[PDB]
Amino acid sequence: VYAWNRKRISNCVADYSVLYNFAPFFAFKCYGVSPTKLNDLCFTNVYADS
Amino acid sequence: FVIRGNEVSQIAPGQTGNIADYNYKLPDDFTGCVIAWNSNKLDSKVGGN
Amino acid sequence: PTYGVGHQPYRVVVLSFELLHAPATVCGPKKSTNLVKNKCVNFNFNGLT
Ligand SMILES: *[C@@H]1O[C@H](CO)[C@@H](O)[C@H](O)[C@H]1NC(C)=O
Repeated sequence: VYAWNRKRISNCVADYSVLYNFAPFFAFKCYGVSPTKLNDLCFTNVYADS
Repeated sequence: FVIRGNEVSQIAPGQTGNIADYNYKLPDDFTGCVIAWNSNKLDSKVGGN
Repeated sequence: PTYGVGHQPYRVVVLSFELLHAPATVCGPKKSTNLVKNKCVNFNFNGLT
């Protein structure tokens, strides 16, 4: 957590409904947007911190 | 019914997905209750259920 | 059973309720008192207070 891994995601087509097949998590917490509508709107860059 | 644990949030008014669009859809003016509980020991088989 | 939680099976019961438009058939435990007319009283009629 002191050296959290940041990865830039750009120039691709995202399908967030595939994400539920990757990890066993209950909910998909979101501030600003909704997990239902994330396939509709689209963004410039997506930054994944781990 | 029986649903996977990451899809219980789809059982709500105003939600769409796989199950909320193809299997079980709730109305937006819903007046009711949704009860969910883990049943891994009753619905889990080591060879796959 | 070796799957992580969130992929484990869950059991869901959805209780859909029908509001009071017909005469009521499902009413829980509450004893009904005698009817009092021509007096300013508090009244409860099938959940309507
Ligand atoms: C993760 O990668 C390994 C090796 O490529 C594979 O066996 C495993 O199924 C993958 N798991 C997921 C959830 O993609």
